Amino acid sequence: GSLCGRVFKVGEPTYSCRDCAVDPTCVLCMECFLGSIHRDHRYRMTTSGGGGFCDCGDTEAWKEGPYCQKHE
Ligand SMILES: [Zn+2]
Ligand SMILES: [Zn+2]
Ligand SMILES: [Zn+2]
Repeated sequence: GSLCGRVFKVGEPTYSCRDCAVDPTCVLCMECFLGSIHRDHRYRMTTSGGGGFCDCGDTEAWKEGPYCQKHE
């Protein structure tokens, strides 16, 4: 219920839950991933080359658990 929305900087890890992502571009930042249900799911970590943004709290990006503990 609050906004992460943050942009990724070069080198930062991004996390896409394989079980819950609507498509492979759906990603959580490290803080949101580790505070979400998806930390216990199958996931893809991809290092950012810069750009994009965290999808925490976008119900269109996730089949379940769209919000991490901080942003719910
Ligand atoms: Zn985030
Ligand atoms: Zn979050
Ligand atoms: Zn998941």
